[PDB]
Amino acid sequence: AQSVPYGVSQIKAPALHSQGYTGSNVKVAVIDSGIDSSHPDLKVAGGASFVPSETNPFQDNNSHGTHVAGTVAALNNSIGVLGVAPSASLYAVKVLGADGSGQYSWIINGIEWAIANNMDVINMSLGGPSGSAALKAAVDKAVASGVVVVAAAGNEGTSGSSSTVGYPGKYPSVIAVGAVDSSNQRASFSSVGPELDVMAPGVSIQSTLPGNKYGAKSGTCMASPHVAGAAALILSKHPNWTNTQVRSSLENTTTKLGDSFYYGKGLINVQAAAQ
Ligand SMILES: [Ca+2]
Ligand SMILES: [Ca+2]
Ligand SMILES: [K+]
Repeated sequence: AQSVPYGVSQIKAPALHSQGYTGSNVKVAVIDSGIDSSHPDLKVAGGASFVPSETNPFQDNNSHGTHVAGTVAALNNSIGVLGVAPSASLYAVKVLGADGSGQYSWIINGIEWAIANNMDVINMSLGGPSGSAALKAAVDKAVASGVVVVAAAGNEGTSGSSSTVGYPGKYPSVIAVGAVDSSNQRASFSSVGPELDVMAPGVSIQSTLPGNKYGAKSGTCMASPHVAGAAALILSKHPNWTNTQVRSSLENTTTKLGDSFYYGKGLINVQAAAQ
């Protein structure tokens, strides 16, 4: 039996699926710990490794990248879970090692790969406390080249009156995604600030794990792929739409929650966003 994870339904993804909008022919790059290409519920189209000691992008030694990819594109079948954009062309851009960490050089090389490889959507379920001129340049070029760039806002919670939004999420060109639970409440870990764009489900997210497994994870890292998945859904309907048009539609059609410093524009609604 297939299970539809809460977060899929919450964002109104099945409404587009019923209409035949499933993200077919949209290339989504999961810039992460790799993807387990061996998982029965995933179809990996390609990718590349930027981790010097872990040369195979289709070996997830972490679990992180397989779980992110399952949220985006877990196949519509009789098994496992259901992704947001189940027909999307999934790319494993391995930038993180087995420990879940990576060098800036590795991540930036991964972004650079994604631009050269004509990726429609980048998902970056990662962040750091500090930026770089090279990090900003790679995200900026990706947006200038027509790529939809989506990132996790961070898991830093509240800190006085300051923004706790990490990089690359902090950059204007990037969609920064915060976490809500099933009730539409902001998760206590969810990074806050003026740079917060949108909210998506990020608490106890059921997805694919390596070795034909399924399990839940929590974080803004879980919320991000819901937005990257939603961007793929829009593009399958409106193939002609710019990255700018995709972004404005996602932010302009949200279910409004609390204050923008905590919730940004609110919860994404792909059904309203797809027009
Ligand atoms: Ca499935
Ligand atoms: Ca922003
Ligand atoms: K941003």
